[PDB]
Amino acid sequence: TXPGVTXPGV
DNA sequence: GAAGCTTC
DNA sequence: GAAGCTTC
Repeated sequence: TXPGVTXPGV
């Protein structure tokens, strides 16, 4: 997830 | 070494 | 079913 906690996605 | 899925 | 990286 995030940054932070890619995206989602990529 | 963990805690955190939504682009197709 | 990848799969893109960070904040702790």
